[PDB]
Amino acid sequence: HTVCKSKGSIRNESWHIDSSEPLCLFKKNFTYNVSADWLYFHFYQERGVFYAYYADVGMPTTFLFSLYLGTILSHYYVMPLTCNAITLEY
Amino acid sequence: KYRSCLPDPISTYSPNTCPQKKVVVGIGEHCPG
Ligand SMILES: *[C@@H]1O[C@H](CO)[C@@H](O[C@@H]2O[C@H](CO)[C@@H](O)[C@H](O)[C@H]2NC(C)=O)[C@H](O)[C@H]1NC(C)=O
Ligand SMILES: *[C@@H]1O[C@H](CO)[C@@H](O)[C@H](O)[C@H]1NC(C)=O
Repeated sequence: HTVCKSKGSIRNESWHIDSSEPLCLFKKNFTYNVSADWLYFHFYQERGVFYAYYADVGMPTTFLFSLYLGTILSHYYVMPLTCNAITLEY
Repeated sequence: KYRSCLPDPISTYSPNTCPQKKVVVGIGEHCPG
């Protein structure tokens, strides 16, 4: 579970526990409009290639990125948020 | 979860019971296991 940057619990971090940096395949940062109402996302896979589309302004979405994994994705979670003052929809 | 796949999963008498199903590799994929 993830926490907020205003008033969190005692744990403050529950994503991973590994100390050493593991081998990765893709790690990037993107920017989005802060003064926005809704954020639209389109994730899918085809022939072992994972495609992702993102949009912050407007209803239609635009291409964001695409990578190669070689396997078949099975499950997905939401990582519930734990905060002290907060409304939150997904 | 816990478990017959006996005696072998390749030459099993009842393939509908063992969870290790027989599948083929598609396009742009690897051997599942
Ligand atoms: C993507 O941005 C995040 C911050 O939004 C970066 O994380 C920070 O990285 C710096 C430098 O490594 C650290 O000093 C901070 O402590 C990090 N903050 C957090 C919250 O982890 C991240 O490094 C960026 N990634 C890339 C590839 O640029
Ligand atoms: C963010 O959205 C607001 C209204 O939703 C708009 O006025 C502003 O120009 C947008 N900023 C960017 C950088 O898109």
